[PDB]
Amino acid sequence: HPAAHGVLRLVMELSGEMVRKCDPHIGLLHRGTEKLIEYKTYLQALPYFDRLDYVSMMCNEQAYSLAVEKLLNIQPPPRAQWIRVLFGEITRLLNHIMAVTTHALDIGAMTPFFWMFEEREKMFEFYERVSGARMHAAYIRPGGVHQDLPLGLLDDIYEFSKNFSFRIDELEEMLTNNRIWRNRTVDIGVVTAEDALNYGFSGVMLRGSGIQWDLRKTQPYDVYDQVEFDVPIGSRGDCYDRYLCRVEEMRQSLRIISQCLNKMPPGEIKVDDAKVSPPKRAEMKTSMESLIHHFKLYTEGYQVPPGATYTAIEAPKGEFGVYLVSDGSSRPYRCKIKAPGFAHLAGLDKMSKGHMLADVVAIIGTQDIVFGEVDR
Amino acid sequence: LIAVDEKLDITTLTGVPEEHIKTRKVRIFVPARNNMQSGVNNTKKWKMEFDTRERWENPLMGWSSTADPLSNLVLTFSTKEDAVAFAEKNGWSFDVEERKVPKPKSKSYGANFSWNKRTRVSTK
Amino acid sequence: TYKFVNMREPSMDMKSVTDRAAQTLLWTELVRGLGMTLSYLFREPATINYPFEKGPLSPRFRGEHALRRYPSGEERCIACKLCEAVCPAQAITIEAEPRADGSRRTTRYDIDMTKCIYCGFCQEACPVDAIVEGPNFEFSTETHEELLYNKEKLLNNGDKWEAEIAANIQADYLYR
Amino acid sequence: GVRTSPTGEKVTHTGQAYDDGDYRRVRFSDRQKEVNENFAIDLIAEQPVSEVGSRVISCDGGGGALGHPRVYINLDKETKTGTCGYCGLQFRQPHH
Amino acid sequence: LHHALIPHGKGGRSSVSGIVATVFGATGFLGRYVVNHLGRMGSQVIVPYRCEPYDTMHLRPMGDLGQIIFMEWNGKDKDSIRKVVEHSNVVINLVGREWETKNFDFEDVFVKIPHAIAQVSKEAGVEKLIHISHLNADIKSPSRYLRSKAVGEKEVRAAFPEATIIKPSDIFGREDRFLNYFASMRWFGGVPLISLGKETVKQPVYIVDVSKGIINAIKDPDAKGKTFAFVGPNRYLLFDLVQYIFAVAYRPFLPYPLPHFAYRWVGRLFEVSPFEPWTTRDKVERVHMSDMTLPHLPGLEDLGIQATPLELKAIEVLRRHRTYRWLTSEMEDVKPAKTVN
Amino acid sequence: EDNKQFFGRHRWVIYTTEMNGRDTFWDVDGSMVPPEWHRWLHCMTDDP
Amino acid sequence: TSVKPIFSRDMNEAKRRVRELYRAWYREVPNTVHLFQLDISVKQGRDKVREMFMKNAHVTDPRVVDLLVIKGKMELEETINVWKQRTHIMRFFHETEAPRPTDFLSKFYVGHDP
Amino acid sequence: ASATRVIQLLRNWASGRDLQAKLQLRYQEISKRTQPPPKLPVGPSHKLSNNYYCTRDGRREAMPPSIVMSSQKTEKKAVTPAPPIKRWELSKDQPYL
Amino acid sequence: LKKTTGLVGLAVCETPHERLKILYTKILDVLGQIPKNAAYRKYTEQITNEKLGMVKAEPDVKKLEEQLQGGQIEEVILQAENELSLARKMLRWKPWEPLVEEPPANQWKWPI
Amino acid sequence: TRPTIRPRNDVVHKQLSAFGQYVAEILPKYVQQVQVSCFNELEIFIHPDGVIPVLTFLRDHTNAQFKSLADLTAVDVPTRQNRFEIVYNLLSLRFNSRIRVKTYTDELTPIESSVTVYKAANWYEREIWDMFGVFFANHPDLRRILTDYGFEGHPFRKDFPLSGYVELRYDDEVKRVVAEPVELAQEFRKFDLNSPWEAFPAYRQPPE
Ligand SMILES: CCCCCCCCCCCCCCCCC[C@@H](O)O[C@H](CO[C@H](O)CCCCCCCCCCCCCCC)COP(=O)(O)OCC[N+](C)(C)C
Ligand SMILES: CCCCCCCC/C=C\CCCCCCCC(=O)OC[C@H](COP(=O)(O)OCCN)OC(=O)CCCCCCC/C=C\CCCCCCCC
Ligand SMILES: NC(=O)C1=CN([C@@H]2O[C@H](COP(=O)(O)OP(=O)(O)OC[C@H]3O[C@@H](n4cnc5c(N)ncnc54)[C@H](OP(=O)(O)O)[C@@H]3O)[C@@H](O)[C@H]2O)C=CC1
Ligand SMILES: CN(C)C(=N)NC(=N)N
Ligand code: SF4
Ligand code: SF4
Ligand SMILES: [Zn+2]
Repeated sequence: HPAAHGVLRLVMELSGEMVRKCDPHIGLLHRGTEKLIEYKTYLQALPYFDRLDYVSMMCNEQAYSLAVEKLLNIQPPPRAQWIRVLFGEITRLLNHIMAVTTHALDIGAMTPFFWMFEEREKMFEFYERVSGARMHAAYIRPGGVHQDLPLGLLDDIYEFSKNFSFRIDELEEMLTNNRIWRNRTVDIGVVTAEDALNYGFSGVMLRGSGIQWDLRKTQPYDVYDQVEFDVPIGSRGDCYDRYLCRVEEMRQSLRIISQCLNKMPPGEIKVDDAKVSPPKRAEMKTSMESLIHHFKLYTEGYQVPPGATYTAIEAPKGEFGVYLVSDGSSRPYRCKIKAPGFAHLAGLDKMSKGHMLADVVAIIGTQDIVFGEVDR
Repeated sequence: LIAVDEKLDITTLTGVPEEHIKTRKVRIFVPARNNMQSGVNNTKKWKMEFDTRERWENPLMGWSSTADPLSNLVLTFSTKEDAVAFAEKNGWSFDVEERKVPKPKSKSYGANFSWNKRTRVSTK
Repeated sequence: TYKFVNMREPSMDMKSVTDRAAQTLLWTELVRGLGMTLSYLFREPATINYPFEKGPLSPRFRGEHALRRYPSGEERCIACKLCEAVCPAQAITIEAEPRADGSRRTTRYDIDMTKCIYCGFCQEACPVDAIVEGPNFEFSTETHEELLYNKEKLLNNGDKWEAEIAANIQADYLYR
Repeated sequence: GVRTSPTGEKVTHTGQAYDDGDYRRVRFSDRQKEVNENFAIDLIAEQPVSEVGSRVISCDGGGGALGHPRVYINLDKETKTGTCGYCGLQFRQPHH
Repeated sequence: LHHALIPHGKGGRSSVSGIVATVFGATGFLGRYVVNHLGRMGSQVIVPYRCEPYDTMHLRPMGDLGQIIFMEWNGKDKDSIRKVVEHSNVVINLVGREWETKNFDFEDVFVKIPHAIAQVSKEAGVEKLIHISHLNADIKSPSRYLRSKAVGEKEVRAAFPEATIIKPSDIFGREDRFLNYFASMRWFGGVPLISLGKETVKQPVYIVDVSKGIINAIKDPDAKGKTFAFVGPNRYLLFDLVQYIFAVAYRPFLPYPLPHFAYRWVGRLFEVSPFEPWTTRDKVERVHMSDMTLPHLPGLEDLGIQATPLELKAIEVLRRHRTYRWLTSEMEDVKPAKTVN
Repeated sequence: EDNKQFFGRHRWVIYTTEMNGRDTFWDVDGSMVPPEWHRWLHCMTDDP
Repeated sequence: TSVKPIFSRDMNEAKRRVRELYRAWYREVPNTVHLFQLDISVKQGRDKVREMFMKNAHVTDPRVVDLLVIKGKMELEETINVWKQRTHIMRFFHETEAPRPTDFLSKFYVGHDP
Repeated sequence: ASATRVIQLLRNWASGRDLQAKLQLRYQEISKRTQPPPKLPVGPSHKLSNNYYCTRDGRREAMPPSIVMSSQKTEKKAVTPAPPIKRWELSKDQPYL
Repeated sequence: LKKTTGLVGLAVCETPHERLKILYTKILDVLGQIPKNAAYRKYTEQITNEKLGMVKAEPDVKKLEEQLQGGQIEEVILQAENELSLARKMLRWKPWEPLVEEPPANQWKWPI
Repeated sequence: TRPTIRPRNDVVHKQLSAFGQYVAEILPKYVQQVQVSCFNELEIFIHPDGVIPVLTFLRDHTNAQFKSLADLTAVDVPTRQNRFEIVYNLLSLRFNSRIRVKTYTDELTPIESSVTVYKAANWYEREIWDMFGVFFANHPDLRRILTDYGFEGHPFRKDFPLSGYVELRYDDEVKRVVAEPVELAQEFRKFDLNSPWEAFPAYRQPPE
């Protein structure tokens, strides 16, 4: 089905066109990411996270890098942290664009989809410039980032950020006060605060339900404590409120992008520890110890002290978490991936009580499910 | 609330095919130290590996193909008793080799310059 | 800090009541949406004329793989198998032996392009810049078998794209 | 230079050539066998021998950071030329 | 055996069975089944095709990478035949059409082409040749189809003395002619039968059984220069067979006797179609002809295959011809037809 | 090249009518360009 | 003592659960054949159910019996709701597997299998 | 860009915003594709003295988790995982949309 | 007084202080059936007496919310109800008894 | 200033230790061990039958309002007698904190389902069952969630091969997808990566 987001067998019990029960069948995109991570090294497990939520790639990479760095008891350099935050907010803009435009497409509107996907094309150009791949950069790595920014990336990002608020305003002009969209998305899939908390909803779901909670504000990571932004809060907990929250999150991400561009510091882009991050090419080709460390890091990898950690970040779709268990070897012993969409899709059945088929499509859109991260 | 005298058997629950349950003779052992290195950190924990099966050459690209699902499966156990218990409760056959721990050696630098013994070295 | 997205109650003065009633009857916001769509119609399209126009790329772009050579013509690879050991998808198979002149070269070097994830770890782990991810990205095929490259195919690709690969390496290597 | 097998099939630089009675030659019918003409061993043999007046020399493959890791060749053996094995380049002390 | 022809693996999709087979006319019913069986074994298969490459797309998923190779050949081109049979130790011949076209006739597709394939196969030194003939291959049959079949069988035996000649009775399956031809007479009102079909006896053979017999004939060491007759387990009168076909299809059955000359005229009318004809005069003759009994020839039970009865597999074919009313009806609902034993 | 066009359409190519042995009057591929002009067209650099 | 049982405690009640599950499967083969448009007979389906039940006849641990009947009930409820397709129901029959010989001479002929 | 004066006014009044002020297409305002060579910094640990890896070993400072209480081995005030979080202050930039 | 609490499904309570006093009194009554030496009883009774003192001392709602440091009054009431349910369940569970059973020999060892 | 080494939080460590002592005192019947990792992550190891009491306490207690179930997973450790290790991650929004609760079980011993405490536990325990084989006693609907219909065996167990036992393909003879024993074109190349030299002496296990 076009409205199934690719792979979703929703077994619906309709009585006419009302919905009696929804039984989401998932696993059609289950590959075995956790088993493969168990069988792969720490460096080789990064692209797996890069492909979990294939709409927030830098966010997944940042979560994995934070987990591994916490286990390694190291600290990325400030410039690397600032680049991480900047590209995380760029990825948040990408993800919110995708979510809003896909929801509007499911409802029936497509012109904002095309406009904001042209914008997504520009942001993918930024991704390809910084890393070399349009979608799966594999740029954020444990211990910092891979390479430094090119000598025009900041200027081009500034130009894009300067010419994007008009695009957001154009998107709002088509849906925000439109009566058809308001009828489609108002008082649809209302979820109470206590129900959201118990079912484990996170991020935009909680904010729409009214919960004043944001990971970036409550448990800051990287340099998120060094930037100022506002957290949108809903009042009614419906699709329209969640859409407004996502648009305001786009605007606040523009704020954070401007702050990062103004406050970017100089220095290195990875931890100055050749036993964790590989040395530069010149050092590798001239220094014996650097060559040894490069060889060992790219063949065996870096050991991680034994222990279990659970780190979570405010990914654009909610709380994205990694529970990593290491036994002192160079490859992870266990890696559980808490995707934000898993609990939301579990709670899809509750939200679709008394609604119709179109309302169920709208509820799926407002839940913003990516089945790559749902199935893992 | 039942007794625990009876042996445990999970073959009917693991889902392994009867062929790979009956015709498999795993090996329990502490891995031999890699003779190319003097480190002994890999001779601490017991291993459990399966018997080697047929490997042929792919008609195209000449790659090494296999038909044994458990070819790469190697389990790590803290002790021989744990390894044996796991093998018994999973129903495979097992062959257990005891650990080979080096015996103490009496080293003395003064013996390299013995007055009359043959241990005297001719060079340094 | 937090902000309320939707907590603004409407006014109730007669002027605003009449304005809202006129909006309800005369579809003002619908006409506004029509005007926005008409403006986008009268704007200029952002479509390039492929294949006569190609989208922008970067010197760091990672596309079709290749094996490079020294200026003397000798192969760069020394069969160190770092790319094979670091490949996340295990798409590289390497088999080597001493050459007739005693050089440490490769006899088998296979990349399964249907198994590669195009991540660039092989070119970053290469100590002699032998394996590279070249700029070519239009190498689609009608059959599966042709996407299983070997040493001869990769050397041919390197010879064909040597100039552009060298230019990209020159432009990017200072960041590495 | 590409050499021809007794069955007319081009031979690669690694000595690969299907046997006359090998069925796998059927894949090349109506198609071509991918063989590169340039041979690295032939080219490096065609390369000359550098002659420097020092017992120890350094080779990095040329270009600086764009070459291979730098190694040192000891040109004390006068009966043969010291060969940097990363790039296969020969060096030798002047006999004159 | 060559080092590359030694069998390996556990007989799977990625195994090596040591069989390199060129399957002529593989773009058909028996051709597709045989190619699928060879690919399932894990053999090297060469499929010479003269049609559009689109019509040969269904053969791609039947083998692993590098196992199915498609080459273009012409029927009257010994150079192309040699090109496609140069590197194979098994050659399978299934070429044949039930109608005569403007360029190819029964003589051409059943005598000249099989003889050329056998002759070129001997020149290339192939170890095994399998050739498909018909059970009712009579030198003086009323059907030119069977006449040319017998002539070509003799020519193939003369050209390649070490051949295995399979003589199936009649193939029924999903893509078959037999059951589909009998069940497609719903449109033309009633069902015309010659002498009400009380004089014709047939024992059809299952397509999977024929394919497995062809496969085992390759692997059988002592079937080098033999002749096999593939027949089903039960012999049916034509009237009872058609009645059972219509009962399984759940369609009204109205059989009426049509005189032989009128049926011949009708077959003459239907063969004027430039496309594949619905029926021909020779098709009518073959339908009317009874299946000959050849007890001296070996069969499926001798090769090692148990014959599959019609009743078990009659619902795979005829379920498509039903309507929505009877689509969900089970196989056990219709009683088996009376046999002649 | 025409710098007055927006970025992306400021450089274009008209393919040859005959390359090697293929009559490319209509069927034109995106990879017919040599590597250097490929780089220039894809804008990895600025100097042709 | 002190060992937590999954269900039914002793072996007699576990056998009762097995019989209940067998009855439930037995009264479902005609519906499975009708709904999925299978080419098999109802008798063949009942025989296959009997075979799949009998391949665990050596189990003597009540907890293993309870887990087996739990999994069987899960598979039964997957079939009734038509969550499975014809593909899985026919996967129960191995209709395309090549006959692997079990005699020593043939196994020696074919390959290195034990 | 390149548009007729009539079309510019038509779009501007139809859209309600000055489109030429913030165009959605790039016209020579982007960075040049060819840039001067860069020089990345070295880092904090590229010193030639007073730099022993023992004093900057992040991995080796990790310790096994502290055992607060194990079963194997006044009036205390009840405690909490952390002091209660403070109420969020309403935004001053845009308190209400 | 306030129109909305800002949380979906959290209705405004017109009688905060009476409901808080009743809930805390019920909780204290439940805790009287728990053994004196039980560690659970002392802590929750202490925190309830600390919280019950504030409501009986400050009639202003906003200052009461500020001093309780538990969010809005409706959230405090919900927490009190959850605590009452938990106290009843604990009286049913009786978790002040000694440990049920020590783990196996080396159960929590890591790495292993 | 040691830019390479991550900073440490003694204050948060002390707070977590105090709260661990508090919960251990409150629930001595089930809580067996309390640990605080060096990166400030409180961890509680309890008896398997205490799941419902401990989780209900940590969810509804006034001083511990862990109203959000962050995650629920399991870890397979074949050497241990109770191989499966059920892990609950809880988040307290009121106190802005996180906690972890770990229980142990094996293939046959059931663990009481926590769906009556957290609703996400429904799908989380379905996933745990489908991946490891741990059966949860009182569950509204327990069945496979991620694996294929009719899939045999539990994939995430450490004794389960990476490539599985069967593969899928389309067989034209039967006009349907068929399942056949796995047969890889290229075998997965297992790499022995562990170095024979001890890395971290701090974690050295005593030779007894
Ligand atoms: C009721 C009667 C039927 C009504 C419905 C049918 C009506 C048909 C009317 C005629 C249709 C005109 C079709 C011809 C258009 C050809 C255009 C030309 O470009 O064809 C090229 C040449 O193609 C072939 O050489 C010929 C195409 C068909 C030419 C006409 C065929 C005969 C027409 C009359 C047939 C009989 C008509 C009556 C019976 C229908 C193909 O270009 P192509 O390579 O792809 O493009 C490459 C990509 N580019 C654009 C970037 C370069
Ligand atoms: C010739 C063709 C003209 C084409 C006109 C094009 C108009 C613009 C085209 C875009 C419109 C297409 C999409 C419209 C779909 C939605 C339109 C719509 O909803 O209108 C209905 C909307 C009410 O719906 P809701 O407000 O959503 O109700 C729920 C409230 N919560 O309003 C209407 O009912 C429209 C009714 C027409 C208004 C008539 C007013 C005129 C009355 C005064 C006339 C007086 C005459 C007699 C007095 C004489 C005195 C001397
Ligand atoms: N099915 C039956 O009724 C029975 C058939 N047989 C025999 O078994 C064999 C296979 O039968 P079946 O599958 O039903 O027949 P098909 O008509 O379905 O298949 C014939 C095949 O031969 C090819 N072919 C036909 N004419 C020529 C030609 N002039 N030159 C080259 N290739 C040609 C066709 O390819 P393309 O599409 O490219 O033309 C096709 O792949 C035949 O020899 C037949 O006589 C025996 C007993 C019963
Ligand atoms: C594949 N993804 C992510 C979709 N949203 N797909 C869709 N058809 N809407
Ligand atoms: S790009 Fe990555 S996946 Fe592809 S061959 Fe290189 S290392 Fe392997
Ligand atoms: S990393 Fe480079 S030198 Fe080493 S084996 Fe790979 S291509 Fe050859
Ligand atoms: Zn050199």
